[PDB]
Amino acid sequence: ALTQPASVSGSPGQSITISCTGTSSDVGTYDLVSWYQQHPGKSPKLMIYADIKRPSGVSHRFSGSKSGNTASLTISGLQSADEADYYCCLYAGSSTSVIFGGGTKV
Amino acid sequence: FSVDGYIRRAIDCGFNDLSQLHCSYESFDVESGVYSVSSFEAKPSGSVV
Amino acid sequence: TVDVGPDSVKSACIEVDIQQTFFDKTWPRPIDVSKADGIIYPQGRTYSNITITYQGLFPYQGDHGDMYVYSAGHATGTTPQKLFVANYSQDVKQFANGFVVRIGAAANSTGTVIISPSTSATIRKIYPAFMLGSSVGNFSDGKMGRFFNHTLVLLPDGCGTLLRAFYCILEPRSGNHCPAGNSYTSFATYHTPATDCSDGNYNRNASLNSFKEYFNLRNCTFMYTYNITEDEILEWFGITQTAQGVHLFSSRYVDLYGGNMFQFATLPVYDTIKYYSIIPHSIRSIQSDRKAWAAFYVYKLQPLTFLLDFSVDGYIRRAIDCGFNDLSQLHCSYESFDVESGVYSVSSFEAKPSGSVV
Amino acid sequence: VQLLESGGGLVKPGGSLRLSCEASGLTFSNVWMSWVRQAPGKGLEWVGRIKRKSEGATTDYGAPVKGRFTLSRDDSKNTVYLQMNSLKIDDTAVYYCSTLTRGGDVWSSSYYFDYWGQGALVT
Amino acid sequence: EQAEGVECDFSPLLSGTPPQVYNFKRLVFTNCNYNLTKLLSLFSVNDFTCSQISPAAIASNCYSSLILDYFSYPLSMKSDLSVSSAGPISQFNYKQSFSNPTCLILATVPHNLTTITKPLKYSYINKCSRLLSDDRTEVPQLVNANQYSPCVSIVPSTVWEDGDYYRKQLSPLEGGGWLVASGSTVAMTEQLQMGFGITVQYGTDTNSVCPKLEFANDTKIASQLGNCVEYSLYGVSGRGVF
Amino acid sequence: QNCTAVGVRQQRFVYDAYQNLVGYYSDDGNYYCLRACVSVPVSVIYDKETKTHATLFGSVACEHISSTMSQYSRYGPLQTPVGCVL
Ligand SMILES: *[C@@H]1O[C@H](CO)[C@@H](O[C@@H]2O[C@H](CO)[C@@H](O[C@@H]3O[C@H](CO[C@H]4O[C@H](CO)[C@@H](O)[C@H](O)[C@@H]4O)[C@@H](O)[C@H](O[C@H]4O[C@H](CO)[C@@H](O)[C@H](O)[C@@H]4O[C@H]4O[C@H](CO)[C@@H](O)[C@H](O)[C@@H]4O)[C@@H]3O)[C@H](O)[C@H]2NC(C)=O)[C@H](O)[C@H]1NC(C)=O
Ligand SMILES: *[C@@H]1O[C@H](CO)[C@@H](O[C@@H]2O[C@H](CO)[C@@H](O[C@@H]3O[C@H](CO[C@H]4O[C@H](CO)[C@@H](O)[C@H](O)[C@@H]4O)[C@@H](O)[C@H](O[C@H]4O[C@H](CO)[C@@H](O)[C@H](O)[C@@H]4O)[C@@H]3O)[C@H](O)[C@H]2NC(C)=O)[C@H](O)[C@H]1NC(C)=O
Ligand SMILES: *[C@@H]1O[C@H](CO)[C@@H](O[C@@H]2O[C@H](CO)[C@@H](O[C@@H]3O[C@H](CO)[C@@H](O)[C@H](O[C@H]4O[C@H](CO)[C@@H](O)[C@H](O)[C@@H]4O)[C@@H]3O)[C@H](O)[C@H]2NC(C)=O)[C@H](O)[C@H]1NC(C)=O
Ligand SMILES: *[C@@H]1O[C@H](CO)[C@@H](O[C@@H]2O[C@H](CO)[C@@H](O[C@@H]3O[C@H](CO)[C@@H](O)[C@H](O)[C@@H]3O)[C@H](O)[C@H]2NC(C)=O)[C@H](O)[C@H]1NC(C)=O
Ligand SMILES: *[C@@H]1O[C@H](CO)[C@@H](O[C@@H]2O[C@H](CO)[C@@H](O)[C@H](O)[C@H]2NC(C)=O)[C@H](O)[C@H]1NC(C)=O
Ligand SMILES: *[C@@H]1O[C@H](CO)[C@@H](O[C@@H]2O[C@H](CO)[C@@H](O)[C@H](O)[C@H]2NC(C)=O)[C@H](O)[C@H]1NC(C)=O
Ligand SMILES: *[C@@H]1O[C@H](CO)[C@@H](O[C@@H]2O[C@H](CO)[C@@H](O)[C@H](O)[C@H]2NC(C)=O)[C@H](O)[C@H]1NC(C)=O
Ligand SMILES: *[C@@H]1O[C@H](CO)[C@@H](O[C@@H]2O[C@H](CO)[C@@H](O)[C@H](O)[C@H]2NC(C)=O)[C@H](O)[C@H]1NC(C)=O
Ligand SMILES: *[C@@H]1O[C@H](CO)[C@@H](O[C@@H]2O[C@H](CO)[C@@H](O)[C@H](O)[C@H]2NC(C)=O)[C@H](O)[C@H]1NC(C)=O
Ligand SMILES: *[C@@H]1O[C@H](CO)[C@@H](O[C@@H]2O[C@H](CO)[C@@H](O)[C@H](O)[C@H]2NC(C)=O)[C@H](O)[C@H]1NC(C)=O
Ligand SMILES: *[C@@H]1O[C@H](CO)[C@@H](O[C@@H]2O[C@H](CO)[C@@H](O)[C@H](O)[C@H]2NC(C)=O)[C@H](O)[C@H]1NC(C)=O
Ligand SMILES: *[C@@H]1O[C@H](CO)[C@@H](O)[C@H](O)[C@H]1NC(C)=O
Ligand SMILES: *[C@@H]1O[C@H](CO)[C@@H](O)[C@H](O)[C@H]1NC(C)=O
Repeated sequence: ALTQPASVSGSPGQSITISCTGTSSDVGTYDLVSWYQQHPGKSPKLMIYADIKRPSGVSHRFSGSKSGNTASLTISGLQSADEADYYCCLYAGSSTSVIFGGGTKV
Repeated sequence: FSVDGYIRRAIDCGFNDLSQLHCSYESFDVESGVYSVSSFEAKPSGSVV
Repeated sequence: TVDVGPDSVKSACIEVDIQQTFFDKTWPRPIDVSKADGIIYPQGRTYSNITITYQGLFPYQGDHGDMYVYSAGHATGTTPQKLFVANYSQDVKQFANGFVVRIGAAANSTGTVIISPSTSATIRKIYPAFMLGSSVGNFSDGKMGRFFNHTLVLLPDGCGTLLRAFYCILEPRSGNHCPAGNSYTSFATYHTPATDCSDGNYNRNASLNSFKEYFNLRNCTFMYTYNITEDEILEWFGITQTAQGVHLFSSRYVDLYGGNMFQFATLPVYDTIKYYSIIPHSIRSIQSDRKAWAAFYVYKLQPLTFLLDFSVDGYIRRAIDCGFNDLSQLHCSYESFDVESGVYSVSSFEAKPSGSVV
Repeated sequence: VQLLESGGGLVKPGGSLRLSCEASGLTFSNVWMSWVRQAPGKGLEWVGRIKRKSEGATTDYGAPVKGRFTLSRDDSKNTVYLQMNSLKIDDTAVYYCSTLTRGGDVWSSSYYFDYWGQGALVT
Repeated sequence: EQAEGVECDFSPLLSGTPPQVYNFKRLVFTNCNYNLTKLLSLFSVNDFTCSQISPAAIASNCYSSLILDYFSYPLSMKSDLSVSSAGPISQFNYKQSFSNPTCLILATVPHNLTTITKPLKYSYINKCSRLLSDDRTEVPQLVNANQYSPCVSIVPSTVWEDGDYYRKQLSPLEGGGWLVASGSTVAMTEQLQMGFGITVQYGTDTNSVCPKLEFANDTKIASQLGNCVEYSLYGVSGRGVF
Repeated sequence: QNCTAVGVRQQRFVYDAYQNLVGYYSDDGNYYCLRACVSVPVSVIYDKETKTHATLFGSVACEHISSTMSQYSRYGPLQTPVGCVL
């Protein structure tokens, strides 16, 4: 299971982060957590994967960070256009299910 | 077993006493004399319970 | 993870030459079983004043063994020059059942300096260094002798005052003349006796530091040190491996003047050793002052049966290799060093199978 | 890449519904396919995934639909199917056709979902 | 007569993430006071069997050396831990001696044992073999009683997906060719499940691996001289006169 | 060894009375005789007082006895009325 803040907010131009916590098997040992962004009425899109890097369709405002068993999504110089529901997603290989957090209102 | 691998003679080792004697010595040629052979077994009748 | 100190900070390795023709010499010193030469004492039980048979890991009688030597490096007066070693770095051999090595074989004898065709010197004892592991391949330039993952490394240090052993991953340095750099030849350890062998302050890290100049150590599991009494007494050292890890044997701590080898340490290495090599070593001495060093001889061990003579002091002085020859077997058959005259039967000679047919 | 999804609608609990989607812009036979759902007021929930034909096209399902939903695919059409053998009222959600990929290598792998379709409503 | 020392420290076992079957950890105890019950008390044991030694002796006698091999293990796969196993796990991942006295313990971990962490999933290797220099001929590569998988250096700390195939070429030292492997996963249960192998060695050294016992002053050699007594000296028992 | 066929041809293998294999019909149609590899019996002539010995190689023709036979190997030899002695 992944635990996220109910909501994260700030003014345009400010830096905010969205946490995503778990245990050693979720975050600590492997760099396998991804982040998604969903606009109302739309499908989610991939912002960051493997706790490290983003798709070329994603702006530099979005970067990953990890410490201990906590993963997070950093939005540097947030814009009003970044308002969305963000999700933390954990998934390994076989013999396991895909785990999503409850989502964060950003 | 002949030199050509074919079986030409055989002894049925359970037929009679003399037959067993030859089998006992694994040979078709044994020496004269008086030899012991397998005894005759007794056979049971209806059981008692 | 064990902290084994900082990495070397040099931008380049010390060049080491290989002129093999200077090392192509031999002074045969085969195992003489009649003197209990290379016999490892039974670990579980002692005895006294008896003759019995025993099965264990022993060298073959008559085995010449593999001789290895170390030499002085080049020098011009008081300024040392590049190193000088034999082609040992590529000499990767199977560990098998383990081995024993004779140390100080020619101590006190008169010999010569390897790098000087007509320079005489007194022969002194020097300790061998080893590298052992489970998998070996090439360096980036295709040269042989690169060990992979964790390796067991045995380095006598402090000019023969301590033995250090450790189990770490070897990470080759990329500088000039280094294992993963340009103009690579080989790697070697060394010391500079001018300052490293100071009587009032031995450089107990001289060899370790030299090693680091070629390879960095990572993910170390352990590091141990043992002290060595400094003398010129001939001694034996041995290494084997079981489910209990790696066993180190030495005659020094129990039977210094007798030669019987006893276990003195065990290392937590549960990774099967398949290959090993002899680590090169050069001494960066002054051109006007060089020494000769005793050769050391490496012998293989096998699961053999020996007849052992236990003296009244509990030490083994004589032994018979029961599979060496026919007469030898006869003494073993009677479990005695005294057999009456006559004509006795022995094991036959047999021919081993040639290429199979299918 | 476009994932075209349809087959939604309203089916009373106890009934059944099948979704399907078509992939274009990718090599169908060389990608993994999957499905997720999202009910109003809820976050994202995994439904299941299907492997490539060369891998036996095996499947894995989320616990919420274990033993109820089945995935299949057909490379002759480049389409994916999700059949809901027995619907519950709780299955009211928007479903999304998606793809699945891995990064890194065999030694150290990382899995993530790159593409998502328009989605369809099941109610 | 026994020497005093310290109690056997099983904290390492209990203070980290369980190893994989093909990459287990080995704790060797020598010159030590052990307590098997103390350790097993921490686990909800599922099974406990031994061979060439009783379940009693394994917890009460003295040994020259005691070896504990521990790793994560799906409970349901116990059928392949038999000496006469089918092979899918036994012949590649982990085998035990049949010549030394041994025991096998299968247990689960209770919620209170929070010092030992839970793995993502179970992994094991099902295939492991060598290819010859002709790149056509293959020969199986099996693991022995006290060895690690012959291709342990090839397979990663975990099998990400079933069928993951691994390959490396071999150097001339081993005869060249290629060494290859393939594994699979098993879903993790609600609670951690774990297995422990135990090997007992006798007679190779002083049997100073013992339980912890107290003593009286009437169990010394001194003042018993000339009398017939029973004895136990560093694990060496018998009867006689000193 | 190359030799004359005996027994019945269909069966590839010819066995002795002891049930040991003594002959075989090869894929090439030829028949070969087969015997166990023979060993060389040895005895040791040992004289205690002079601490010496000699090796007597059973009943070998002394053709197969090379020098350097003083070891199992894991003056030369001469043939006598007994066997070959080194
Ligand atoms: C290079 O050269 C060095 C010397 O320069 C040489 O080392 C020396 O080796 C000799 C042996 O060849 C050592 O001398 C003695 O060796 C015996 C070993 O046992 C043998 O001799 C006894 C004698 O009865 C036999 O019974 C036995 O079976 C063996 O044959 C040692 O036991 C001797 O120890 C003495 O000194 C100890 C010091 O604490 C005493 O504790 C011990 O009781 C002995 O003392 C007795 O002898 C003394 C002799 O002077 C005497 O003074 C005492 O009062 C007392 O009687 C002794 O070691 C010689 O010591 C070695 N040198 C050193 C510094 O140890 C190297 O071997 C040689 N290297 C090569 C490769 O050739
Ligand atoms: C015992 O020791 C051996 C070595 O002696 C270890 O195995 C070696 O592990 C190293 C890595 O730790 C291997 O080196 C290289 O690893 C790369 C892994 O992928 C990362 O880097 C790439 C780079 O672009 C990224 O894209 C990727 O996402 C990862 O970040 C490989 O990609 C390298 O492959 C290179 O060579 C092959 C050869 O054909 C080419 O095809 C590739 O394109 C590339 O050039 C490379 O593998 C090293 O090769 C391993 N060696 C062996 C023999 O396996 C063992 O793991 C160690 N034992 C244990 C248990 O750890
Ligand atoms: C010659 O080489 C030896 C190699 O062993 C080297 O000694 C080592 O130095 C390193 C540091 O470079 C030591 O590693 C650590 O150093 C810090 C320094 O403050 C210590 O605090 C560390 O202590 C740990 O281990 C202790 C063990 O009981 C713990 O109690 C403590 O809490 C820490 O965990 C640690 O020492 C390394 O330990 C030493 N090695 C030894 C055996 O001491 C030596 O200095 C080199 N000599 C020269 C002249 O360079
Ligand atoms: C062998 O030793 C090396 C070197 O110590 C180990 O690599 C190191 O592993 C640690 C993880 O414990 C890495 O930690 C780093 O922490 C910072 C802190 O914020 C983080 O930002 C980094 O991303 C990373 O997590 C460390 O970087 C890493 N060092 C290198 C050079 O990669 C290695 O793991 C050891 N191997 C074993 C088996 O112990
Ligand atoms: C070591 O054993 C030998 C015998 O193998 C002992 O020598 C014998 O001692 C007895 C004592 O009466 C004599 O009768 C024998 O004749 C001796 N044999 C020989 C060959 O001399 C020897 O004394 C023992 N040594 C010790 C220290 O016990
Ligand atoms: C180091 O060089 C020596 C000398 O060329 C090599 O040893 C020779 O190996 C050949 C191989 O058949 C033997 O026939 C020679 O008799 C050997 N000579 C000596 C003096 O041993 C040695 O193998 C080389 N080592 C390495 C690692 O290349
Ligand atoms: C690793 O080094 C070995 C030699 O130490 C290479 O094997 C030799 O390759 C040359 C190429 O012409 C052959 O002539 C030799 O006979 C080979 N030696 C042996 C023992 O086979 C090996 O190919 C090197 N491996 C790599 C990957 O470079
Ligand atoms: C080897 O002997 C040296 C003797 O100098 C030991 O080092 C000394 O250890 C004592 C403590 O017992 C310290 O007070 C000294 O200062 C140490 N000497 C130096 C130069 O530091 C060394 O520990 C011994 N090593 C082993 C493995 O026994
Ligand atoms: C070996 O471990 C067992 C279990 O921890 C010990 O038995 C316990 O000893 C304490 C001592 O106060 C008692 O209070 C417990 O009731 C005992 N438990 C059981 C189940 O009997 C045992 O004493 C340990 N052995 C030694 C020598 O200390
Ligand atoms: C193997 O044995 C057979 C049987 O003796 C040999 O075949 C005979 O060869 C001679 C040579 O002149 C012919 O005259 C015979 O007629 C052959 N016999 C048959 C049945 O054909 C055969 O040549 C032997 N093979 C070898 C290699 O010696
Ligand atoms: C030992 O030497 C004697 C020397 O006479 C050999 O006897 C001679 O052997 C030759 C062999 O043809 C005969 O022709 C002589 O007539 C023999 N001489 C006598 C006097 O008998 C004898 O054979 C040699 N022994 C061996 C085993 O070779
Ligand atoms: C459970 O763990 C706690 C430590 O957090 C410990 O104090 C407690 O005694 C443990 N309970 C049992 C039954 O072991
Ligand atoms: C053994 O004797 C010593 C002598 O002081 C005493 O202190 C100790 O308690 C005695 N032990 C027992 C078990 O009586």
